[PDB]
Amino acid sequence: GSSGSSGRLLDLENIQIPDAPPPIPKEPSNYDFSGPSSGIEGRGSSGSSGSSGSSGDKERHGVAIYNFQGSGAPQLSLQIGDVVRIQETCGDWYRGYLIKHKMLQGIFPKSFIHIKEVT
Repeated sequence: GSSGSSGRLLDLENIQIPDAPPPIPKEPSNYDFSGPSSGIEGRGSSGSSGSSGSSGDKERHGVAIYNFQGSGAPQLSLQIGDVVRIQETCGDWYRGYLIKHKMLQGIFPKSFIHIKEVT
């Protein structure tokens, strides 16, 4: 085998994060979702059935690095040090929910989500 030189040996590990987070990007174009017409959310209706078999149980593990403050869906709030279950990915925004608190679901900027790939 053949290997070159290295240069990633320190005593204070710390991700290469900037002093401050960049200006959140612009919302993605008219989403291309698909399902039952949404509107009776306030009224309330049971029925959260979907994937029956094994369509694709391969989600992405991310972590919030910057404190995001939203107002309401589809916008979702996030807190640094929080992990979310990434299901889909549109434009410059992710689609999922807070694993710790599923009670809240929506989208968020990818620039705020740290995709962990330790595997």
